[PDB]
Amino acid sequence: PQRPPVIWIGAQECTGCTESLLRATHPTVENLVLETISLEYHEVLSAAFGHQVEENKHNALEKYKGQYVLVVDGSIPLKDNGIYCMVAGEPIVDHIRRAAEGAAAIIAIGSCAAWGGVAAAGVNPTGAVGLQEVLPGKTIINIPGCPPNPHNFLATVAHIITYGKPPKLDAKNRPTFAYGRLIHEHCERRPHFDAGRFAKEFGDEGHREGWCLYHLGCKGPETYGNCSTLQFCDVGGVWPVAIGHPCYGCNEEGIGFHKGIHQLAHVE
Amino acid sequence: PQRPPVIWIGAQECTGCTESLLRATHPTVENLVLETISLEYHEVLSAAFGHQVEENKHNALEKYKGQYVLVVDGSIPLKDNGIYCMVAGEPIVDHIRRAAEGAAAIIAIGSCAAWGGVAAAGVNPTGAVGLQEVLPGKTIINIPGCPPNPHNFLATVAHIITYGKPPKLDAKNRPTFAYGRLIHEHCERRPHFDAGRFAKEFGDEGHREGWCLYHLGCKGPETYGNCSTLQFCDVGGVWPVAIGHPCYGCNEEGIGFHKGIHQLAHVE
Amino acid sequence: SQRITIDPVTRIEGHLRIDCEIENGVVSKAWASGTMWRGMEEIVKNRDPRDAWMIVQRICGVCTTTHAISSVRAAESALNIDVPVNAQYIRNIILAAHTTHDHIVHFYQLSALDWVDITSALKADPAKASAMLNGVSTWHLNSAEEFTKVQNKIKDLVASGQLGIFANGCWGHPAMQLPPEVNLIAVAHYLQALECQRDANRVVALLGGKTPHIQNLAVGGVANPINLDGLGVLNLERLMYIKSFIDKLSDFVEQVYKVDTAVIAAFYPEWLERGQGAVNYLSAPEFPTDGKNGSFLFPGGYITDADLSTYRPITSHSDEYLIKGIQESAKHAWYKDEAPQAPWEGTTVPDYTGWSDDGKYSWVKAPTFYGKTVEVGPLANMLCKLAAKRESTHAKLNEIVAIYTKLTGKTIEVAQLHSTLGRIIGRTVHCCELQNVLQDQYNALIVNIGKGDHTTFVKPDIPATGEFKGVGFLEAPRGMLSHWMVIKDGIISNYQAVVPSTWNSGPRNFNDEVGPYERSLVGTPIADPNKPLEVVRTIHSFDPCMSCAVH
Amino acid sequence: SQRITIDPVTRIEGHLRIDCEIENGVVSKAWASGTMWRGMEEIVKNRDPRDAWMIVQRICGVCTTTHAISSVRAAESALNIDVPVNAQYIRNIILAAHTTHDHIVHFYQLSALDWVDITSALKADPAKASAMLNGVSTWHLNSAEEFTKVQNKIKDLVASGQLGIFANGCWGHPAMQLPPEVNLIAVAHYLQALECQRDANRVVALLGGKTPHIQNLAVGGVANPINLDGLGVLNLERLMYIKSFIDKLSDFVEQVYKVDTAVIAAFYPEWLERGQGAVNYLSAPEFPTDGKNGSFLFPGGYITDADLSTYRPITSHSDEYLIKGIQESAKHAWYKDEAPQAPWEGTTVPDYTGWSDDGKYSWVKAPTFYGKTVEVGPLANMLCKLAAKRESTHAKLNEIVAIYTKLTGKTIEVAQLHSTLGRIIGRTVHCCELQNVLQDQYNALIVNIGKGDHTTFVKPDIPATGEFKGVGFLEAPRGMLSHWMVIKDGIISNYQAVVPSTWNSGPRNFNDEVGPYERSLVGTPIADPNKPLEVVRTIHSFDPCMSCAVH
Ligand code: SF4
Ligand code: SF4
Ligand code: F3S
Ligand code: F3S
Ligand SMILES: [Mg+2]
Ligand SMILES: [Mg+2]
Repeated sequence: PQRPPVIWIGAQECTGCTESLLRATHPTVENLVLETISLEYHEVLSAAFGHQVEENKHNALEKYKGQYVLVVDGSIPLKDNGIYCMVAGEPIVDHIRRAAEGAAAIIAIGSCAAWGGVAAAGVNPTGAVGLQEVLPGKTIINIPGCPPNPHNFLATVAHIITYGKPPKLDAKNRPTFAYGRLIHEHCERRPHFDAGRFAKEFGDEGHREGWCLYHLGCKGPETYGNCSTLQFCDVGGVWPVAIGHPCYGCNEEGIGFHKGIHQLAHVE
Repeated sequence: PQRPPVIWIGAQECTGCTESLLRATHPTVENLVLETISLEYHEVLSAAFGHQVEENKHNALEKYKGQYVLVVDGSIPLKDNGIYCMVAGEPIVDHIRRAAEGAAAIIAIGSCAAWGGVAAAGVNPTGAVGLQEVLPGKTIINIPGCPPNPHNFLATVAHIITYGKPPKLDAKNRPTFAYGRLIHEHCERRPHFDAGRFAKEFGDEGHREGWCLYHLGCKGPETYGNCSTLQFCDVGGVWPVAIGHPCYGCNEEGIGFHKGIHQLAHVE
Repeated sequence: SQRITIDPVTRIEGHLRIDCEIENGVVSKAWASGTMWRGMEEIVKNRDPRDAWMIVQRICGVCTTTHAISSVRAAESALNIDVPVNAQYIRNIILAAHTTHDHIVHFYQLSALDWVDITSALKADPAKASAMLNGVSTWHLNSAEEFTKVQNKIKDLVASGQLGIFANGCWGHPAMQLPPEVNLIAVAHYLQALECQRDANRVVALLGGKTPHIQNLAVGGVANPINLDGLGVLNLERLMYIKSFIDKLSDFVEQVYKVDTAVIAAFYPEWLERGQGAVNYLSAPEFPTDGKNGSFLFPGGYITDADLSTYRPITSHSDEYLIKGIQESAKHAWYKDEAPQAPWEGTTVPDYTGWSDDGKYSWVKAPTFYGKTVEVGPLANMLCKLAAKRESTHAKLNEIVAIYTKLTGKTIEVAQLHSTLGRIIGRTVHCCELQNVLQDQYNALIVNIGKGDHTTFVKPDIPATGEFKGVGFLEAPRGMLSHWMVIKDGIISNYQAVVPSTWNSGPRNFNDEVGPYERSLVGTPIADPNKPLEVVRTIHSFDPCMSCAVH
Repeated sequence: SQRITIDPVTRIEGHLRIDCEIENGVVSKAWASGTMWRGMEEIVKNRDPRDAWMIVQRICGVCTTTHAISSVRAAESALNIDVPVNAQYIRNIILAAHTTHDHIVHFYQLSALDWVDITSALKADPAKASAMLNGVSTWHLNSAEEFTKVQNKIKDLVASGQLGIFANGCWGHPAMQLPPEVNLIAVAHYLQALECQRDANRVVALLGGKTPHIQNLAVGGVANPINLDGLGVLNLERLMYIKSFIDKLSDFVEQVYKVDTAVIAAFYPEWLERGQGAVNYLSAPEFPTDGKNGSFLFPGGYITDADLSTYRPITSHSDEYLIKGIQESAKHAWYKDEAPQAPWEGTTVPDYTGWSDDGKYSWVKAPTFYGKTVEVGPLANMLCKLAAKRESTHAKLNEIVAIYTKLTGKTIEVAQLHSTLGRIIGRTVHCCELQNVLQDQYNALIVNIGKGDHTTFVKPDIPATGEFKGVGFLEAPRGMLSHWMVIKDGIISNYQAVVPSTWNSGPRNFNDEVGPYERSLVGTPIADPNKPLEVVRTIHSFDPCMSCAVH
């Protein structure tokens, strides 16, 4: 059988979202590219470089027109006519809008593409914005996180492939299976919260008893995600709060990279 | 280099506790038996049978007198002078009392050996009792559950080997690292419990949103264990309530095998 | 007439005692004895019918899942419940994946060291061992370098003088016939099997909530909440995880386990010529795929007089012919009531009198089917499938025989399947065919969810008054299992389990006919009555489980 | 005369453009351009010093962990914090396990397809390929059967007509010199590598809380709670789990990765004679093992004139000699202030001017050490360790050389290490030695916890007024990393990162000396100017990361 085509474009990315694929187990990255999809364009992995790699994109854009899913990784810098991210001599926005026109679906992977992320934080030096702002006439599937659990992305494209449509989305176009609930509304330390059992400093008695981390600045109460349940890396018991550190709100616009680590959830 | 000796005795067991070792990953069984300990006696796995294997037991008992950890798996039937469990023509209670005399440490693995478990429930046809009742005046480490996560046992043994003493125990002699807290006081559905979001029947709306299982009979409120955190099988996200079914209380005496699945727990 | 006792028989589940009379170097008569009893049937009595499965699952943790599913099937039968098809898909996947772990562990961990000498493996040339597999298997872990690493682990084990559970095995026994090289091959495969069986149990865990002892069932269906778009429930992401482990099983089963089965046979051809347990065989059909508890993927039935032409198919778990024939007798077991009992009217009143060759000598009841003693298990289910002309089973058996032929120049007739090795071959065939039920049922579950069906549960209506009888059949790793529930006024008034190792390990019945284990031992040659490897070999072929047999 | 542009350079992290002038089929002059900028330095400005590490970790996700640890080390420097030794053990285990994953992925996933032709692998004889490795490696996954499975997967991929990431690569290019069999070998190892790197990251995950982007650090130590007897925290069970994955790393590293480095060298001997990037080398010492931020397992230092005898050891991250030498210049980069700046006084104000051969042409600053340009990374760290007469490094290098000599009968002198293959060799040696770092620190951690020390965090005292300067060094996978933080009145007034790929990919500096990528390319032969594989080969040897270089 012919495998569904995927075109991946990195803008202002740290490559964390690609790297997440390397931790995946269902599918593993090798099974992904050899069995479940055809990764037609991805600069981190591609044998071809320079002129040959751009040949590959234009070839895939035409051959698989109307059929590929377009994945954008990273924020898009709008300041100074797009010059803060230039590949093959053109602004990344240009590459992205051209690809978007032939796309069967469009996924913004990571908080940066989803809503600007870290690169759009603070004074936002480059005028970085999220994918939806760049592609306003198109519906964009947002899969935020810095980076998300890779399966939030993989199961989303699997749904499209297996069932011929995107998974159910919330108001911010995030798949409900991964982002439908606040981390706090499904967190295993909530009883400690209820009881007022709080860690005050790392290494204190409470902390060493696995108590709630609200007062270390946990942002679980205002961050939508599946970090407490799906967690990370498929080994069991691995997410930031479980290893001893508060949620930073990396999934969530206005929270991650805006609020201080130790700033409380109820403090703006 | 010499590996610490372990003698494993099965009384009224279902072999689930031995089987739990086959799911283990740190260490895997083969690493356990080749590298970590020397398993001096275990009927399910021993190459030798009958007279040969009883000789093996006798040899190890005197050779490693004062050094082996004794693991007992299963309840011990005291009714009718011990005849409901006979190996090599003798009551298992006798084998157990003999092996306990030269033990460096004694471990009751599984709820049966820890407090009587399933075999002692209802009318208790065989007068089955736990290891502590059979061995008064001996310190017994209880690792309850039916079966427990094998690492509840493995990390207990490893603590003994590495640090020369048992791990910290609670009032019922259960290791605090695995049994120190109610499941309900560290459960990820607690926010749903707090809010009044309950599954009322398998397959209903709440159930299919992963809401709290209290009203389906979850015994989380009255059982100590690490099922919600360590969970099972090291693949991530796998314990009974995560897959959609109430805790039954299999760890806790007077709970599992006594209360109905759908009977409600007392909440502290 | 020399008398030997083997107690305990190791590398089985639970507590088995085997006695033999030996005359002229050959066992002439045998006794099988289950030496531990718990009274599990009495323990579940007087509870809500919904509670039984969680309790009665604890009959055994080797064949975990098995009593659990048979228990809910029995309650469902009593209450006339049609199981939601999604719930069948889920039960099927769990059963098949569990059984793949079960069979692999039985062949390697429980059985291999009957036929394999580890001290001989020390003498092997790894390069020679690897080379003799060329064109025999495509397995990627048969290199000389793999075999050397395995060999060094054994060398190191030996060097420590702590052989542990490998100590004092039957190394050097005259009945050990493998060359040093294939001994090493088998040890390497023994170790590889542990990885495969763990993957099988990862599939079980993701649906069951853990294993040993799943916790995802209910009378009425399963407790898995199907919702592709739900957080914390059975969504596409979890389904993909389950599939990922299903895909890892087949290669080992096809390229190692299937191949080792024919190799063992090639070096032990007379074991195709002894070990016959019975002339009658029963299996239940298994893996229902409709919304009415039927449409099984695997057929079952009844064969008599070792004659496949007598095959009577059984295609329904409600077959009255099947239901009405089953009885158990305690004439030679330590129970009070001795006449044959239909399980719905069964009793289990302990009556220990100690050992008597002519009287009572086991805690195992002796089942019959319309008075006949029958062997159950993978040989029985293979024979039924063959007689049903199931092409898949013939094709799979023939694959094994072809390997045997390539190695020996000989073939294997259906007549030689009535033996210690045929029984082992039936189990390997079963394991191979289950890989396709895993693929099939996963895909069916995926497509059904796609059609919009997320139903997993039907709520049982248990009337507060009246009497209801139900029987749950299941074709377990070790054979046809059945749970028999009587409900009176909303509670369990009677509960009886008739378990496959009950059929096989049962003592002499009401007319003094020996059970399959006992029959299979007659004619077993004995080179050394102090080290009766040959009886342990035949007994293991039945995959004994004594917590199952006795409960 | 002839000018080519490679844009994008592929199989690296981030956005890199490389221009070359070609004379007589040989590149005569080169330009390296980082073409994407985010301004991560300005983004962290004006925040609590404790916030920095979570934010600047996002400079890069390929070399995750690195910017995080350097950032806390800089704040700790500013505040004179002695890091609890337990936090050191944990930081070290994370760094070493991450770097294992990182190097593996660089050799195979990022670099191998420069040297390996997949279409030639299809033509290979699997048995011949497997036989070639007899006596060369003891790896258990080099069987002809393994290689057949791999070949079939490539075969199926090409057959489908969707080559994906393998489409339109340099297949059949004249610089491809491996025979079919070695191509197949490398592809098999490429696939096997993916498992090993996953195992390395599971170590990282269990301590960091996830990867990419760990979340267990603090200014003052780590957020892991050590308590052997506690539920939900870092107990003995979690520690055993970590160890289980640590133990799974060394075999692939020693028996596969280390071996392949030599066989690539065997078929590409000239690549020991081109690609030299510099005559000066810098590395920081790494893996502190005491409670005063010192006692490093790995030594650092500075070498000039490609002469190991000039080696000036650096054994403290507080060494003023190291701190005083470092400056950066944007004379030829897209920033306003052009004169060399010390990082504490560093500025980063964008001045994009477009491309100019003689002017500005990159977002990467050009760093210098006492005015000199210097190569950083595994070649640098290996040379320093060799100059330090570190026995482990010489022995590990010698193991690689011996395999090469076994294959070629030739040898490799330290002079030949100043090259594209020498740089690759340095990376392999680093990965190899790091496996002993993992074991050492795991054990040190276990023994320290058993002494009763469970301290992991010292709270920082951050004065609400006053100025404080700190620098955090870290020997990253791609070379010496430094984060420079100025605190003024409780908040960050300046923040500058000088990243290893900044050193290597830097444009012409204030004295117009070219950067290491730029120098390395001069003299590279080009068989086809439209497909400059040879350039890509030398550039990849530096393991470029442009998010890192530019931030
Ligand atoms: S840790 Fe964070 S998410 Fe979990 S309960 Fe406390 S505050 Fe809520
Ligand atoms: S009742 Fe059971 S499910 Fe609900 S919160 Fe307590 S433990 Fe979790
Ligand atoms: S910081 Fe991010 S990864 Fe999850 S735990 Fe919080 S949303
Ligand atoms: S039934 Fe048992 S396994 Fe844990 S979830 Fe409840 S204690
Ligand atoms: Mg019964
Ligand atoms: Mg900088």
